[PDB]
Amino acid sequence: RKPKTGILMLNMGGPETLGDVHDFLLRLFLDRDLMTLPIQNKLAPFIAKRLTPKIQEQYRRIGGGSPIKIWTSKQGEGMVKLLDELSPNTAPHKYYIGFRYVHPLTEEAIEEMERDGLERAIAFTQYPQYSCSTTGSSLNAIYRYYNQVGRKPTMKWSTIDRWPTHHLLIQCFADHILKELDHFPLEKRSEVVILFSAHSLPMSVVNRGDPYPQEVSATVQKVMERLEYCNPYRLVWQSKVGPMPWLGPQTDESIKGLCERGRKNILLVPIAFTSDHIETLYELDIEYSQVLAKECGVENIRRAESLNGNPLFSKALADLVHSHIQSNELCSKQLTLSCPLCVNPVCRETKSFFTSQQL
Amino acid sequence: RKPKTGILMLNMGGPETLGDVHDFLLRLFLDRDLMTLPIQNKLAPFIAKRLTPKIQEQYRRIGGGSPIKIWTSKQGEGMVKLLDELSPNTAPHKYYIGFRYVHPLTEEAIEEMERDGLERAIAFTQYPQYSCSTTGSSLNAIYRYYNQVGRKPTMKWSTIDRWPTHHLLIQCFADHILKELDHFPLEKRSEVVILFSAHSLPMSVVNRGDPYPQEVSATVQKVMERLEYCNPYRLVWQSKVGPMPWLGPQTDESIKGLCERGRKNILLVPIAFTSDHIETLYELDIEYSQVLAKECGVENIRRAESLNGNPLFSKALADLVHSHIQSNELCSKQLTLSCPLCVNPVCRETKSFFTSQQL
Ligand SMILES: C[C@H](CCC(=O)O)[C@H]1CC[C@H]2[C@@H]3[C@H](O)C[C@@H]4C[C@H](O)CC[C@]4(C)[C@H]3C[C@H](O)[C@]12C
Ligand SMILES: C[C@H](CCC(=O)O)[C@H]1CC[C@H]2[C@@H]3[C@H](O)C[C@@H]4C[C@H](O)CC[C@]4(C)[C@H]3C[C@H](O)[C@]12C
Ligand SMILES: C[C@H](CCC(=O)O)[C@H]1CC[C@H]2[C@@H]3[C@H](O)C[C@@H]4C[C@H](O)CC[C@]4(C)[C@H]3C[C@H](O)[C@]12C
Ligand SMILES: C[C@H](CCC(=O)O)[C@H]1CC[C@H]2[C@@H]3[C@H](O)C[C@@H]4C[C@H](O)CC[C@]4(C)[C@H]3C[C@H](O)[C@]12C
Ligand SMILES: C[C@H](CCC(=O)O)[C@H]1CC[C@H]2[C@@H]3[C@H](O)C[C@@H]4C[C@H](O)CC[C@]4(C)[C@H]3C[C@H](O)[C@]12C
Ligand SMILES: C[C@H](CCC(=O)O)[C@H]1CC[C@H]2[C@@H]3[C@H](O)C[C@@H]4C[C@H](O)CC[C@]4(C)[C@H]3C[C@H](O)[C@]12C
Ligand SMILES: C[C@H](CCC(=O)O)[C@H]1CC[C@H]2[C@@H]3[C@H](O)C[C@@H]4C[C@H](O)CC[C@]4(C)[C@H]3C[C@H](O)[C@]12C
Ligand SMILES: C[C@H](CCC(=O)O)[C@H]1CC[C@H]2[C@@H]3[C@H](O)C[C@@H]4C[C@H](O)CC[C@]4(C)[C@H]3C[C@H](O)[C@]12C
Ligand SMILES: O=C(O)c1ccccc1O
Ligand code: FES
Ligand code: FES
Repeated sequence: RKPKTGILMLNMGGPETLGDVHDFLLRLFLDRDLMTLPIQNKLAPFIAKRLTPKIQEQYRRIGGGSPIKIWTSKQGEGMVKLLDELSPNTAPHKYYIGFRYVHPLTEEAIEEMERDGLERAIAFTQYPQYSCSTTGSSLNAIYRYYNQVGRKPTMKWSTIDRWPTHHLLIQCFADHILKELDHFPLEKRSEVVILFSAHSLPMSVVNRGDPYPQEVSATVQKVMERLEYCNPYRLVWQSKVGPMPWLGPQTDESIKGLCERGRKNILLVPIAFTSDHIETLYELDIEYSQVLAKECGVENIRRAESLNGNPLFSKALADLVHSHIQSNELCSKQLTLSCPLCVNPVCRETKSFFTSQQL
Repeated sequence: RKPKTGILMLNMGGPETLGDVHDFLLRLFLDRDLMTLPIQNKLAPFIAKRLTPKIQEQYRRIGGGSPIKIWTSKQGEGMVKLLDELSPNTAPHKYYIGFRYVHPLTEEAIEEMERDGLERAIAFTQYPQYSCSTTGSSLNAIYRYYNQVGRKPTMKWSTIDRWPTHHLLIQCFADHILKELDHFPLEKRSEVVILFSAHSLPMSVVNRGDPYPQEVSATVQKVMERLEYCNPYRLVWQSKVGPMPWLGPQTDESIKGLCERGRKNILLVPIAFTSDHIETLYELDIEYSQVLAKECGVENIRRAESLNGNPLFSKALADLVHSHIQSNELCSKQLTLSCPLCVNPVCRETKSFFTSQQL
């Protein structure tokens, strides 16, 4: 049977092999939704070239590439299997991967959805908490694709643009946390401090009104409420680079600070993504857990397993799509409000692209 | 009958009259938990004298003083009336006001609780979301009182140190929001943007691990869930002073930014306060809503009424205390963890003061 409903799973992506690092960086430095640079068309290739060896080495240290596409594919397959059974009125469903900066690109996926002759298309961000830099850029890329090719869409579009507190997402995190807690020595379990760690943002982005940290905070509170506040926690922020001010405290400084203050049993939780990648496999596991924490005299540090192939997570995704379809929503109410200090004219046009869709 | 259980309601306080401004400022600038100054014992009275006229002027513009004591008293009376019926085994209950920087001072309230020969004493912060600079300083003040007086307490202490998502608090906020939405022109209701506004913090405090912004965000998400995301929103931050970096976006810049971008119907919600203060009556209502908003060409701007005398809020307070009593809790799990980058030796001692209390 011909596919009727397409689910476009949006994520930034990561280089599958060390060879893919350069083009990954190049596409990213060319993204003007993500960042504006002087003489950008010339600086982008240069910075990409400059950072490539260092970034290649990081991927080498985790096994030679990003597992994002594998996890995204498995999650997508599980989601589709479920949707075909619980939403027959919209079946057959098909998932499409649209990575922002690596193949398959958002544009390539849209091309394939069109050729497949879908009746309905759903832009399903794989970031549960909205940031204009991630989800925003991915949604902008969809509007721009149609603008650039000078044609209207042939499919009815809509977006699931955020889902920071979906009860099944919450259950998966809480589940993974309890599992990791079971892996601490029993005598230390109650003493464990939970560090929720989300990718930081530079303060220039926070200060223009980015909804990300408030939504991340909502996810954290929902998870802790489900865990009945069994352990104390803090939300901290990782991956800052460069000399500018970013939102803190930093995950690395917090780990060190905790240890210096006698809290030497720490559970790291990657609360802002749904599968592994460099930020967990290299930064958290190698840099912070193996190296930093050893230097600080930690007793036990562990990290909750990423959601990855958890079947309940596939159920979360299917439920999200199912409710979205049944409610006839075009986008969240939140998408109808741009940042109070937004300075990117495409944000408004992208917002309108979704809110104005024919039903 | 002699009071059995005392509920110490902790808040910063504000000057009751213009004459109270100087000593208010003086006590504040002397609080080393709040801030460290060079030659502090000399600079504190000077800065107090220096700011006094300007601050007096602000209070004059709202009617000549802070209403915090009036509202705290009414809330406390309502709370106690309920508590005597909810929990007769701990009755008679009595409330005490412990303001940090004005009479009646935290220390004066403790002296009175001690004289009243209470069996049970509860440090009940009136800030729903914990900040080390507010609730932290108030709890520190209690520990310091006993330490400075050289005597152990004759009462069994515990604390309700935060309550950012208490279901009745959330209902009060949602109710006041709906009531305010009803006051906009019907044709503009759906177009209204909600700006949740909380007091900002300097980034130096955020970056040391202050739990405040994450808890404020939790309160915001709970309120919006209850409202069924009826309007789009942003959490923004007010009251920054001085040249240093603070958490943004600023409420004032956000109001102007919304107006320049065509969102001219705005509902302000003071989400981190439970009664009126200079921050609502002067900063939001006069500076932003009367002056700034008119300059920006706003169509409609309103502020949700503070919780103040809502009898449902009194019910929230009673329910909190009642649940605290029933659970035999000494403090939240969160209090057992100080900031990862805390540099105040007293924080740990105060934490221990509460966690170690005889039951
Ligand atoms: C903070 C920023 C997004 C915020 C923004 O729009 O300004 C994020 C999103 C993708 C990130 C980049 C990508 O993860 C790729 C690179 C990863 C390296 O480990 C650091 C630099 C690196 C180039 C990252 C810098 C920065 O953290 C980026 C750009
Ligand atoms: C000033 C500009 C950022 C301005 C903006 O974002 O619009 C920054 C961002 C990236 C910077 C460049 C990149 O870091 C790459 C180069 C790094 C070298 O150390 C300096 C030149 C170099 C070419 C930088 C020049 C300048 O500091 C840049 C271009
Ligand atoms: C570290 C990296 C490359 C620097 C180099 O080694 O030459 C530089 C190049 C572009 C920079 C980014 C861009 O200038 C865009 C962002 C600008 C914000 O002010 C800080 C974060 C921000 C995301 C920058 C972080 C970091 O300094 C980047 C990613
Ligand atoms: C009781 C002891 C010394 C107090 C004293 O000298 O009077 C104090 C000093 C440091 C404290 C420890 C550190 O603060 C680190 C931990 C903090 C946790 O909240 C309790 C256990 C924890 C391990 C603390 C237990 C206990 O209160 C300690 C060990
Ligand atoms: C350096 C210090 C802040 C650092 C700290 O918190 O210790 C700041 C905070 C308050 C400042 C003081 C107050 O603003 C009052 C005075 C203001 C005058 O403009 C300068 C001297 C003056 C006396 C200031 C000196 C200095 O800039 C102070 C003392
Ligand atoms: C942000 C800060 C607490 C955080 C901290 O400094 O660590 C808050 C708590 C009480 C605030 C102060 C009090 O509200 C009293 C003053 C009110 C005036 O409108 C501004 C200065 C003023 C002196 C405030 C400055 C600042 O916002 C303070 C000091
Ligand atoms: C504005 C006020 C008085 C300035 C003056 O009249 O001289 C000054 C004096 C002390 C200052 C505060 C203290 O220095 C403590 C805090 C220091 C942080 O770096 C900024 C906020 C911080 C809370 C300061 C805000 C503001 O600049 C204050 C409150
Ligand atoms: C349709 C019109 C411009 C048409 C265009 O040139 O393509 C756009 C431009 C500015 C838009 C308005 C502004 O963006 C402000 C409002 C934004 C809200 O999300 C919708 C209503 C709202 C009032 C918008 C309605 C409509 O989409 C407007 C009026
Ligand atoms: O946690 C933060 O530091 C923060 C900052 C802005 C908005 C919401 C937040 O939780
Ligand atoms: S930057 Fe947030 S909507 Fe444009
Ligand atoms: S500053 Fe937060 S516990 Fe000390």
